[PDB]
Amino acid sequence: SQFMNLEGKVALVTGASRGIGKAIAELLAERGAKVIGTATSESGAQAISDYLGDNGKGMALNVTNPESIEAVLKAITDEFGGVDILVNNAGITRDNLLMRMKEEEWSDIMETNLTSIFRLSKAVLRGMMKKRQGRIINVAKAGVIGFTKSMAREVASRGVTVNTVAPGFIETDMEQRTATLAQVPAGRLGDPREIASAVAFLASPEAAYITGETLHVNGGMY
Amino acid sequence: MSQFMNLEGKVALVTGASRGIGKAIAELLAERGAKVIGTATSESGAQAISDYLGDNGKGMALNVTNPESIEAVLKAITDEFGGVDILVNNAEWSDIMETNLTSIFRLSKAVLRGMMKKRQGRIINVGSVVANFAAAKAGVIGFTKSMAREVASRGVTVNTVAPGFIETDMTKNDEQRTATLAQVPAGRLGDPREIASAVAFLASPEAAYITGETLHVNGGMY
Amino acid sequence: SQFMNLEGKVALVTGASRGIGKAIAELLAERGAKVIGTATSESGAQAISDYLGDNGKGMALNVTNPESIEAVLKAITDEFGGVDILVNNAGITRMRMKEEEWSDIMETNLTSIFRLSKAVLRGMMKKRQGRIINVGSVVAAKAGVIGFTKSMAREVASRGVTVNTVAPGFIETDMDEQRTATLAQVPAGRLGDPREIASAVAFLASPEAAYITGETLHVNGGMY
Amino acid sequence: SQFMNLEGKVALVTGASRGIGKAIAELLAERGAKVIGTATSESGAQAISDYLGDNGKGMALNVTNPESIEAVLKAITDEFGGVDILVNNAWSDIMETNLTSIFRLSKAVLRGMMKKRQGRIINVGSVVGANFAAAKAGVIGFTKSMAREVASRGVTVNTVAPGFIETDMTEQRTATLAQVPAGRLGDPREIASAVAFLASPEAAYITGETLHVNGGMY
Repeated sequence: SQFMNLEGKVALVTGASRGIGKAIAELLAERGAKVIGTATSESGAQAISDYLGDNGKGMALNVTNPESIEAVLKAITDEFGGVDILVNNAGITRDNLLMRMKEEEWSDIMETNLTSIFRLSKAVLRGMMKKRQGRIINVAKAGVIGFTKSMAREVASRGVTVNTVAPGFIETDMEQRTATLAQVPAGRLGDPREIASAVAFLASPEAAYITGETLHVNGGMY
Repeated sequence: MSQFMNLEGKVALVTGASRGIGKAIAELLAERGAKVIGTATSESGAQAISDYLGDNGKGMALNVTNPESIEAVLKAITDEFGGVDILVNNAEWSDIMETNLTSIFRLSKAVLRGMMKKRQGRIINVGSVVANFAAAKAGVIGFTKSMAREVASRGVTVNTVAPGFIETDMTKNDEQRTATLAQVPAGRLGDPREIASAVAFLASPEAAYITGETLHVNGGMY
Repeated sequence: SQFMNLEGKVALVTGASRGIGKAIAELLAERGAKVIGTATSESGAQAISDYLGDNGKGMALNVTNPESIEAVLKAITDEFGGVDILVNNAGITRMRMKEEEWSDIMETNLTSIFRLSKAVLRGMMKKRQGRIINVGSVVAAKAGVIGFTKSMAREVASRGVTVNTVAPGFIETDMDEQRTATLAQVPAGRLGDPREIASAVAFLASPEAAYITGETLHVNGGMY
Repeated sequence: SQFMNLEGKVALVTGASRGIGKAIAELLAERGAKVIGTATSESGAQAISDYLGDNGKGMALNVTNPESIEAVLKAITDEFGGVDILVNNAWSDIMETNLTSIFRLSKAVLRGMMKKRQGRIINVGSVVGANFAAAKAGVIGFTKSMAREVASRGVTVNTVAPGFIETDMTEQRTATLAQVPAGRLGDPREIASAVAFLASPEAAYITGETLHVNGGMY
């Protein structure tokens, strides 16, 4: 039906090889989007191509490298058209033990988690604003929420919305679980499909009047 | 049609459903398969709701300020349709406190015993459309978050949808219109269908891990 | 010195008989404010008068009652001048409960804030000078406090009045080894002291905080 | 009095030669801190020495250079003691480089503070006057991550986020002002007040926070 229909929309999903990212790309495809997901390797890309099938493809992308970003977007633009939906989900959620890390390892954690969001968002934004139509959904640092709301204010008048989905404890591959559960009023972990549901809602034409929002999907955790 | 955002088999009670935001909510819930009972203050209100719902539901007269009306309306619903699965509360200091805040609490409390026994329920409080406006919203939000914490573990979510400037009769002068619009980064009024979309998202099985949330549908306004 | 000096400022602190409220009132007085704290009873009021001494007094106030509010403010205005600083701290930190008990919890926790803030605001805005500081609960249902603060801040900013929230975490109040359970949630690894909530409030109440409004200042050991 | 008293505290304030940075260093000195401010040149350093007088001194520091950082800190440690308060003040390259200095300086002073169970790190965002959102987002992210990691050892890490402050950068004045609900620019002394509050013993239970000093702007 016409309800939450993404047919004719080109969606780029970063970090799409498993868990939350793969749920997002699959659901966006189920709702009619043409989906391009990314992984850090070619076998990651290929696996994304496998599960998307005719609904999209995978591409290898290093979020920290402006050359990779520029090439990946050219490839997308040539084959599919300008990006209409951008889901920034790439992140190395890798034991931030800041005090003990080397400066170059710390540069990489920041470029991957934060700077990449800015770079990707900036690159797709020109097209969306020219079109008067776009969705950027950021799924890293707590600076993400600030960046979302600042960018949302700036681009709202040109038909582009910018929103954050903030997950709680989601069941990924990563006992002492009962310890975690006690912090969640719903008393259970989230399913990655429930983050994807939120993202997909925000990506729809029906969410055109929601921008600058943080959608918490966390079992009541606040 | 599909299993996505499917409310088939769900009984929804929508208060204040005779026009605008309330009627958009009830219609969309019906489109997605819900059995919808909307309410108005009069029997001709009720009858007009019956008219537009058709086989997908009915209208009933309800005075939210009266515990006797509330108890009768729910008995009638329970007998004919089953227990309520989805409740949409849509409707100076005395006005705010007593009328709004108390009715919401009473209705929510009455449907909650069933939902918690079932381990399944949705309560969605819709704030009013943009002195005491900030106070009325503060109150609804405080009730949402307190009640969400208490019932989350028993499979019931409680959320607020906070509208900005939505196009209704009240908002329809030219000086004053263009004055309002300037405060909205999206540069246009909201459509009642967009408040309905948000409510229906929160009412779905897919939104099971969202509770205690305020979903602003306001073109970036706050 | 001239730094964080509240001399010549009339400060009304609700719920000032103990803990957070009394620390706020004492510190405001230390920094030169003329402080009126409130309790629900006259013996509450008298005890507040005792610990304030020459720096202020206690008055009986029921925050849920528009008559009590109007009387308490008249009494303050006549004797001290218009209120310059308002600390909304009153709150009963005590559900399938009866609906009238629930009405009371909301009127006392939230509606009172709106009523007191509104009452003192005419004077402050005429003066182009005022501080309203809402102190959130330490433990709920005050969650609307942050929204109200920000809406109200936007509206009155241009007339020289700031409106801010101080949001406490786990503070050591009157309040076993179920304590270690609480502590585990706090990255600083200890409870807050009521003097630390008071330090925050007094900062926000100073002339130096004139350009901060619409803020929530979390005093919670890193908790969120 | 004992209220907001920084006596016996050693404060390092980067970019301290003018505006916000100079207001921060002067206020910290007023409240009793022994203050070391920094500039990019030796004449910057000397001008900081001039206005601090007996309350501190200026040193030349290049924040982008690990050798300068290590030398400046040794010199400070030898003469004054470990740094108790650190105020980090004053497009892809600009963000990587500025964010990197903050991390390096903070990391260098942190070993001492955590051994002491006492420290304040206050990161001051740049003044509003696009990529600006990116630079702020980064400082805020670093603040909150680092704050979580060191909180248990008595150190707090906080951001002060200024709006439109009256400085040299700041007829289009009126254009800017319209965006500020308070209807006026901030004074650098008001950013300094905020920093000094966060640097006090009284703010020991505030960490991971962004304190906006912006006339209601957000």
